[PDB]
Amino acid sequence: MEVIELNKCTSGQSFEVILKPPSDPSLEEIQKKLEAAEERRKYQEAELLKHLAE
Amino acid sequence: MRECISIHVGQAGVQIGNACWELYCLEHGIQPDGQMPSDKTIGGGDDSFNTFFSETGAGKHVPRAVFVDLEPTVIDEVRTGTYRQLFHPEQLITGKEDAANNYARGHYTIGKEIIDLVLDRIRKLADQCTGLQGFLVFHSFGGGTGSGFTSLLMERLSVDYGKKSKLEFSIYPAPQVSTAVVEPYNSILTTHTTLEHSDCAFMVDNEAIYDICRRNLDIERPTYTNLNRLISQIVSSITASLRFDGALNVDLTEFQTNLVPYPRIHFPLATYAPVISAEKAYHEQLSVAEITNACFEPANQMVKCDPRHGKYMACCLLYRGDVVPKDVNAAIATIKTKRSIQFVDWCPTGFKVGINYQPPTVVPGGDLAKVQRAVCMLSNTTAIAEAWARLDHKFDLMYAKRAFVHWYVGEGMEEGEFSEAREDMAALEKDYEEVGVD
Amino acid sequence: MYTFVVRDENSSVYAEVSRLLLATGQWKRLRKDNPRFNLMLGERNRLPFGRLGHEPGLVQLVNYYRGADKLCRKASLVKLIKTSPELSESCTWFPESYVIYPTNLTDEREVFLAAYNRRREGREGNVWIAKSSAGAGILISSEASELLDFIDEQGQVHVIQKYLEKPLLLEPGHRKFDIRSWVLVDHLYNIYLYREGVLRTSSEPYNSANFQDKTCHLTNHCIQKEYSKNYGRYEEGNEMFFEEFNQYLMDALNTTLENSILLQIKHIIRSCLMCIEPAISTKHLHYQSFQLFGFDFMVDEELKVWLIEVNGAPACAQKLYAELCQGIVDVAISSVFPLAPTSIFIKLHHHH
Amino acid sequence: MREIVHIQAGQCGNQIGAKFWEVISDEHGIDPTGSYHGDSDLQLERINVYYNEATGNKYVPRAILVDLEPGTMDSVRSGPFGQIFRPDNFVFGQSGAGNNWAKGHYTEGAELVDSVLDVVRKESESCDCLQGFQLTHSLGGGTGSGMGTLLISKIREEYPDRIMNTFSVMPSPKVSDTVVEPYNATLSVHQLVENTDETYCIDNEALYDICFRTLKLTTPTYGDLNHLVSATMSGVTTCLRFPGQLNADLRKLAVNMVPFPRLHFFMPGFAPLTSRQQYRALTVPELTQQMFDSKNMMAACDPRHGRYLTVAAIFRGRMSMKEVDEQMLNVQNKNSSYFVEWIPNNVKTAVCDIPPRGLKMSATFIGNSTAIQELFKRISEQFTAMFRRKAFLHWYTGEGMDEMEFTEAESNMNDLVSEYQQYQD
Ligand SMILES: Nc1nc2c(ncn2[C@@H]2O[C@H](COP(=O)(O)OP(=O)(O)OP(=O)(O)O)[C@@H](O)[C@H]2O)c(=O)[nH]1
Ligand SMILES: Nc1ncnc2c1ncn2[C@@H]1O[C@H](COP(=O)(O)OP(=O)(O)CP(=O)(O)O)[C@@H](O)[C@H]1O
Ligand SMILES: Nc1nc2c(ncn2[C@@H]2O[C@H](COP(=O)(O)OP(=O)(O)O)[C@@H](O)[C@H]2O)c(=O)[nH]1
Ligand SMILES: CC1=NN(c2ccccc2)C(=O)C1
Ligand SMILES: CC1=NN(c2ccccc2)C(=O)C1
Ligand SMILES: [Ca+2]
Ligand SMILES: [Ca+2]
Ligand SMILES: [Ca+2]
Ligand SMILES: [Mg+2]
Ligand SMILES: [Mg+2]
Ligand SMILES: [Mg+2]
Repeated sequence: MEVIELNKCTSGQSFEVILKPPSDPSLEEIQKKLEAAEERRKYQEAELLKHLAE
Repeated sequence: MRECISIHVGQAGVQIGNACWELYCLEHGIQPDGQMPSDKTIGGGDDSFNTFFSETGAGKHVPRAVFVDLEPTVIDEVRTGTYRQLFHPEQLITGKEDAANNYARGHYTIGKEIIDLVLDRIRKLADQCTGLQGFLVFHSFGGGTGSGFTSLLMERLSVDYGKKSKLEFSIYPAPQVSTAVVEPYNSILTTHTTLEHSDCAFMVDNEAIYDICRRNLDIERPTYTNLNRLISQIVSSITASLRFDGALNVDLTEFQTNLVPYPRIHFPLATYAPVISAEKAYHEQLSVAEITNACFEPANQMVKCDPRHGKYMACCLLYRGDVVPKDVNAAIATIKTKRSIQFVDWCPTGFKVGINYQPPTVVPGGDLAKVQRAVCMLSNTTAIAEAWARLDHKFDLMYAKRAFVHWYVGEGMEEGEFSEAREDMAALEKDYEEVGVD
Repeated sequence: MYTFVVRDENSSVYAEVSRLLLATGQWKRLRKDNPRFNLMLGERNRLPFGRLGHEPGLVQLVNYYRGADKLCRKASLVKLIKTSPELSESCTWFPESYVIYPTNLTDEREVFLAAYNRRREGREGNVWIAKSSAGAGILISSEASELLDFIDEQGQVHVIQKYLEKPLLLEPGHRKFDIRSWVLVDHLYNIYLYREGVLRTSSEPYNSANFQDKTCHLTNHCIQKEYSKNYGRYEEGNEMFFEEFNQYLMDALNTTLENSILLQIKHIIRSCLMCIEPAISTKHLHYQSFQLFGFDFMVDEELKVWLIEVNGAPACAQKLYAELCQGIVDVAISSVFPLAPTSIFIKLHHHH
Repeated sequence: MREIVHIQAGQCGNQIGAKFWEVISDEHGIDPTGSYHGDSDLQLERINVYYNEATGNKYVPRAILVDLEPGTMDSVRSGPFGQIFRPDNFVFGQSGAGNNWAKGHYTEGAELVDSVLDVVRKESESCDCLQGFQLTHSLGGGTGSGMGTLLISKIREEYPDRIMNTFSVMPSPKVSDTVVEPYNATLSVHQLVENTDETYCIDNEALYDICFRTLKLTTPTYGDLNHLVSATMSGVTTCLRFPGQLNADLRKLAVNMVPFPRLHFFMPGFAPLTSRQQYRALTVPELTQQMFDSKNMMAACDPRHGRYLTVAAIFRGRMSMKEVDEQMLNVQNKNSSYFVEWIPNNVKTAVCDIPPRGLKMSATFIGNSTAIQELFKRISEQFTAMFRRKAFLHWYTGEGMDEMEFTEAESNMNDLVSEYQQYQD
């Protein structure tokens, strides 16, 4: 039961008590996924319009 | 002094944050019109509460927060509620139609058209900060926005604020208060794209907050108001170290330093007590050994699970009220000889204790009674892995039939991102088992 | 209309309980993978404990205690006893045991050799037995070299404990035997002992000069029915129930099963379960637990009761399946999910 | 402001939608002149979903009445709530559809479709943020069925990202206007499988058997049937018209209710259905047993024959939201063998404080069950009985259709039944 690093101040205090010792995607790549998604929506919506056209 | 910006994404994120900033103004003595009589330094200053609030020349204490939702109904409540004079219109951003509980709609379709706007507003707040610490992101796993637009925002925040810290307050989906079905999908999708960008996330299970509203507060059908007022009480205990004087959890960097040894395992567990009903005739005040001893009862866990069959990696005790260090140590010693607290062999078996003498402020006319001493324990347990299993099992049962996969695929997303993210969760559960079990 | 599930098709005990539940007409069985249930009859290994207690409006009960394997594993128990203060290393009713890991993988190889060398140094008995949880695989020998070598030829955790050289012998027959008590622990952690017990005896005369022929030493019901030649001579199926055995203790020894043995069995059971209670209890948990155990006991010539192992998935006697299973429903299930005596159990009070 | 554009076409579509607006206008407190006279603010909270705000605080339903003959709409304009509608939203011809799907979809209806789509554009442009379109009509006639499907095919082309719900009344020989009702149904069902996000099936036999047997009505009439549909339509639109925790739009609801793009045909139910013992307050357990009872469902399908993919129940009236969670979570855990165990938590419940006009409490049932295939099987049988002999085809071939297109509509509906089948096992 050891208390270490006891810091006291006006509105409280803090400390540590030890009981036992120890035994990214860039911006170019994020624009491609968003635009790649925007293209599959354009594609699908294009098929829908080509289907309604027939 | 270093500032902390708050970001609320989705209905859950917005409402929760709205109850938080109500509690903050009561804890710091900030009036609805923004005035803070106790603040003698007018127009500026580097006090401990200024990390969340700014100051105008007219003495208005304004939060450093942002509310983002793709539908205006929830944010209009803030634009006209009791605390409408706090925020200015820049900080409130609203689309016109939501993501219909669809992640693909919040990340790609809709979010793409608003992402730049939110960053520009977050930028304006960073321009006031002399030393921005990072951001606290409130959001739900279930909503299409809190799950979809949040991950996209997180991905961008890591690009424009690389060295800054980003914590999370995530609402984990519980079917008892939710009428949605495709929530298991959003959760696993938002966690796969946000994992590498979040430094520490605190999960709150609507199922856990719900029961505490029925068992302790005697509320037969808890509403979002009841749930939010309680959630903000925990949010306050976890963020008071940034808004008051002290030395424990003084800046966002210390949250990972103290609670997160390994990067991917950044999901602490929150335990709070006491939770007393105001409607009660009158309650006998619990001792320090009693509320502390309650931090090991599942009934007071923000996520339901059994830590007795997991291993600990860290453990913080944030006391508030009439608590002296002597009593904390004694209560701790008594808990070790009776409880099963197994740490990992590559970590010391210890506790970090912080004490704040101001007792928990209770909202006038609220559900919670005023207590003389409350405590909130944060502890990184491999027992919290139970939450990922339940959610993964639901993901599999649905994905095995491709149920609902067309709504997502119909917004541009690829089906591979389903198995690509599911494979990642299968690895996350694999990391918890390497550290906890023998 | 209560609902339950069956995930263990091999459990003879809970295949009978499942039949009784359906016989009452107020229980409805579901697919082994249906989540909306009140009672789960799960599997032995890797029982998904983490998914219980999360279905809205469903009170859920399982037939196992998460973590009870500490008491039901050969090595796990020897460790629990020596490391748990409630039992201490000087435990009086547990034979001096040692956890021994093979040399191909802590290990008590040295601590064992220190005790083995002091017995041989005082002209004392030194017959040890080797055994592991990976057995149908037992070796009895008075040589420490044969034991440790027999363990190196295996690849799992073995335990070497003192072999009782002076066990009580029934008559006529001069034969070894063991006792099997069935303990049922409900959700409130009330320890119920089945008034009825079984004695699994050996039909071969005990010979203290031959440990190779492991038939007169191991009283397992599967070793007597395969290697023994006097099966069913003295008692049917080498099973003597408390009525006849208690009748034997009064004629030959002038005592009663209750006083000379049952008082100790009623004590060892309380000790093992109250010890691990702070770890496996489901008092304030979101779901509920309950489990049936099988305590195996040894009885020496001095009328002392020893604890061998504790079975987690124990079978029951053919003549006691009906009575014990009905009791399981009355106390373990119906108490949680009531329906629309003279208890067959002996409740062992204690301080929670 | 999430506006919904309502279209009602054909005799049935108008007579039902007419009572529909007559029902919800009463709940929101709007008299036949568009004047509000309610005593609660919840009535005006989400009032702009179906009503536009005109000058003088007038509320004008956002509906478009469509038909190829004048009769059905002359009665609406001069009927109960006739004046409430917008005088310009009356788009009608003079020739009629002759109960012929080809006349509403290819010839007569094609001549008028443009002027209707122009009115739709006036209501859509002024919509701050359009939710989607809901169409009321019958599938066994000419205009509503024929021109209705055409009007859906042209609404998706101009609004490919807006939601489309239909209240489609299925024909029944027991309540039959003409013998060609199987043909007109089979052709529309394929149009609904393709261009509708949600279709509520309202079988006339169920509506008739619900009036005759349960409501003890000796001689049912079309009006009596339309009373039920009115109460039901009101029930399913509660989430979109009143506030509360349940904030929903058509897409948000469609996402949670439709697991597969083609299996979006819902069978609704309502409770209570009491005959004139009519004032006896019905207990919560009584509403939940009937609401889940086949006799109280309007698709004429036995749910115990199929399996539920998703099921939603909405209650109204001041009751116990705690006991509500109890009785619902009771029927589930007592008849779970009919729910698919691969869609977690498919059964959900909502509570609304405002009850229908003259009811302590009600309960609507929105089920997405594979048992709906029984409805498409009866149609396909009646279709094949005639098409095999090419009976009555001359009404259609004379309008420009080929026999090939009939064989296609047949095959398309038989696939639908096959798709529903593999999910039932
Ligand atoms: N604790 C708590 N949970 C909430 C609250 N509001 C919503 N939720 C939960 O959030 C989930 C629904 O997602 P939301 O966050 O509301 O949806 P969203 O973020 O607006 O995203 P979209 O609806 O797709 O635009 C459900 O599981 C709700 O239980 C709240 O105020 N408090
Ligand atoms: N220390 C000891 N002293 C005397 N006999 C012992 C002993 N350890 C084991 N035995 C004998 O071995 C038998 C128990 O074997 P063990 O329990 O190790 O195998 P097992 O677990 O497969 C049988 P069970 O079905 O009871 O679990 C008993 O009948 C007993 O006679
Ligand atoms: N419930 C109900 N069904 C109707 C009504 N009028 C017609 N139907 C049904 O609709 C079919 C005829 O469609 P109809 O209304 O004539 O379509 P229209 O040609 O476009 O006007 C028949 O099968 C009837 O069963 C009505 O008022 N109520
Ligand atoms: C009109 C609609 N109502 N709903 C709906 C669904 C579930 C509950 C309540 C309402 C739709 O999906 C479309
Ligand atoms: C009332 C509501 N019920 N539901 C719903 C959704 C999915 C399954 C079951 C029900 C809503 O979305 C609103
Ligand atoms: Ca200041
Ligand atoms: Ca980062
Ligand atoms: Ca013409
Ligand atoms: Mg939303
Ligand atoms: Mg064994
Ligand atoms: Mg007609």
